[PDB]
Amino acid sequence: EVRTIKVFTTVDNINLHTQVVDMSMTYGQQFGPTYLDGADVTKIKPHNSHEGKTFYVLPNDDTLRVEAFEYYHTTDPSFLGRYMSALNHTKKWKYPQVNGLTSIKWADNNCYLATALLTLQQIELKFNPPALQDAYYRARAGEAANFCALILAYCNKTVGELGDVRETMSYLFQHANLDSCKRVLNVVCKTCGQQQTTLKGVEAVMYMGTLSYEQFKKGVQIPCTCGKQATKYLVQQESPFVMMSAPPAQYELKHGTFTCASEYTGNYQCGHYKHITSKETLYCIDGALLTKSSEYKGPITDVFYKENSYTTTIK
Ligand SMILES: COc1cc(/C=N/NC(N)=S)cc(OC)c1O
Ligand SMILES: [Cl-]
Ligand SMILES: [Zn+2]
Repeated sequence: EVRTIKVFTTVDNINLHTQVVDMSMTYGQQFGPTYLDGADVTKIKPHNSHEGKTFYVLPNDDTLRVEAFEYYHTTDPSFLGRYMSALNHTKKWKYPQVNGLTSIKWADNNCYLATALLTLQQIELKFNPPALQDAYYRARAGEAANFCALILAYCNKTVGELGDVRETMSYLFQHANLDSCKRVLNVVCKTCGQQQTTLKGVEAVMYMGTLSYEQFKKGVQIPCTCGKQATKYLVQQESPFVMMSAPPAQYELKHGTFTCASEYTGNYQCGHYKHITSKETLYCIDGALLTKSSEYKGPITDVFYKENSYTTTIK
């Protein structure tokens, strides 16, 4: 007795492709790797309840390859399976609204993702891949499962792996439209003279070495080939935010002098991030947890500042 059902395959969950599946055969035999809202059904035979449902499949023909690239801006063959494997976990996480922002309840070492997500909602940033546009829209609304699985997929992190907030933001920024952002720096060494530099896109909004925007504007000290220490300062900046980063160090955060920041406690193998946002007062969001204070000291790794246009007074 031959029994079949109609299902739809997809790579982007928007464009659907009609299929008829033989119920005596697994999905894998008919589609290759197959997933149902993140669950791997490759080795599963079709069920009655599957009629009319949508299954993700790996791009196995030209139409799916193009739809997948256009949606995700990647051709990495393992991407889709990594997105699905993550989604199967992020689906089960909780996304409380904490002080008006979508957070994530702690699970599976995801503190780095909560503080990244809380940060995004505080800076002006538009994603390029439609997958991130759509999923970020839902995350802002409270349904962040797909966005978090996508972050994992894009950063090649699996659920449970310890992450780095700076590295994660780097990947997110890579997939954002920062074409307008420009940075000008000058470096003065008393043996080599001076050198000016211009940076664009991601490199225009990220700096590694100091947490303080003001200190960047006045000068910091870096090594030279000559052997002397030079001074680097910020000549001009064009961007809606800047991110300053440093190895974690005790650092004092003053209300109203920054947008938000990330705090890291522990060591390189394992530790814990928390998020500090400056609103009417200082709020610390630790996943689902919230505390407040008027002043804050702690081991800060990243600080985010607002910006529009800045020209250095320094002659
Ligand atoms: C074969 O696996 C994948 C292929 C593509 C895109 N291919 N597009 C081209 N090669 S022109 C995208 C993926 O995830 C979004 C995959 O997992
Ligand atoms: Cl967006
Ligand atoms: Zn020199």
